[PDB]
Amino acid sequence: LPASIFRAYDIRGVVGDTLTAETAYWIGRAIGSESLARGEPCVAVGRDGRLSGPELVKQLIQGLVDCGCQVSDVGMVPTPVLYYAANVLEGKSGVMLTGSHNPPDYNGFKIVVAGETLANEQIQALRERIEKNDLASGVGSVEQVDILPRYFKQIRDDIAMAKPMKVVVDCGNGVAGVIAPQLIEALGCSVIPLYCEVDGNFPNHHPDPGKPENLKDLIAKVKAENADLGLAFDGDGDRVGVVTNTGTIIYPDRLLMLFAKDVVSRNPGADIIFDVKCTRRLIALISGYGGRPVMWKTGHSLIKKKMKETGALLAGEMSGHVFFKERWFGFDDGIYSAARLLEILSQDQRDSEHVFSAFPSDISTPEINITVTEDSKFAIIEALQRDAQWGEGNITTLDGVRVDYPKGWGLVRASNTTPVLVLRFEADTEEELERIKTVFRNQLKAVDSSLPVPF
Ligand SMILES: O=P(O)(O)O[C@H]1OC[C@@H](O)[C@H](O)[C@H]1O
Ligand SMILES: [Zn+2]
Repeated sequence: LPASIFRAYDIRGVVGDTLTAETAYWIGRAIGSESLARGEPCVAVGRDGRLSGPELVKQLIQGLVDCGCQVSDVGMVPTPVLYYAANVLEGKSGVMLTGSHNPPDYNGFKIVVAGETLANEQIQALRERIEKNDLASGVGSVEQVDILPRYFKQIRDDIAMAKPMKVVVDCGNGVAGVIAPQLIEALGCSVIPLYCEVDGNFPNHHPDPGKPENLKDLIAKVKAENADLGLAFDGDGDRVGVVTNTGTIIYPDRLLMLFAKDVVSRNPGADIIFDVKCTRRLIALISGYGGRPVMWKTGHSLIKKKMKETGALLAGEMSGHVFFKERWFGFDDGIYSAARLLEILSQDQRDSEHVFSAFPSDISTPEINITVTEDSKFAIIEALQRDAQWGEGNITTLDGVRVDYPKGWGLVRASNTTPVLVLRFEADTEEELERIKTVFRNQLKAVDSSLPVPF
């Protein structure tokens, strides 16, 4: 199999190119073998609404069965519903067949084995099992499990909306359409659906709420319908995007401020995790409410591992993966997070625009991406970590280099999903924003004067 599909957080490829039915089978065999090695014969399997789902999921299941595993086939569900299954069924292992927010032809595997979400060397270990034929053999079984109603009920029973809300819900023709509009209605909302038909061709916009262009239709509908809030889900439902009644995009780091206040209010001293892409304003906010802010690496699998390490009750990423442990299970879930948000907003007499505008804000850049090579991106970062000079500030090298100054911050890191360098800048004035950008531009140039600096 191609090595390129085995990434830091999960397995991801293009069907008909780097991913085939045969690939899914052997990946199934590798996951089954690892699960068995960890004492777990029971594995849940889910798939999103992609065109290739039916073909690949059958092979993934057969690979697991051929290890001797007992598979629980939960059918077509959002990613968090698969994670849910791997928390409430007999087994603590689960595999989700998903291409996340990517174009129609993409697919992949998100993997939990004996409670732990695999990343880094563990994903490489799967690749290595297949190369070595270090694989279990046995006569397993498959049982169909209808888990969506249990998930639905578990959320509905945990949430208490104080007053009715009107909410536009954009599923991007992804799999969140199987539950999100129905569940949000059941919580006590009027729901205006947008692109909620599950359609793996994604004929409307990419199901990627992290890009403002993909929220354009949502913003317009919120305004046209006088809605209280707009919500968007990514293709597999583990990311959420948020729009106020006035059409303001609420980025996930600011969403996390509202959630952090909520969680810490009931859990003094709770650890709250956020990734290196999130606003410095989060650090002060969590600390002020008596929480312990923990900055960590970008990447859903890595955040999940850190949750376990720290006992954190809540985590969030700038990309919109939000992880509730309090009242929940600790995995990322856009649908649950949407429910938690609606609960909080419903208990405030103010509109969603004013609830969010109350929090301090910096001036933030849109994300900067610089295309480099897959085989040079980590070396550029290593070079910066070795050689760079940042002036006076708090320097963090846990993921790339982030520097926090008195009045702003900057970040450069390697993407683990694309051959690019990712940069973020934010400051409380335009002047400071430019000063920080200049520092970073000069440090990049000092490593390699030929690097593009599109900022
Ligand atoms: O390409 P990366 O930045 O490495 O990862 C992205 O895709 C995975 C998400 O968990 C991250 O938050 C998102 O930023
Ligand atoms: Zn996703």
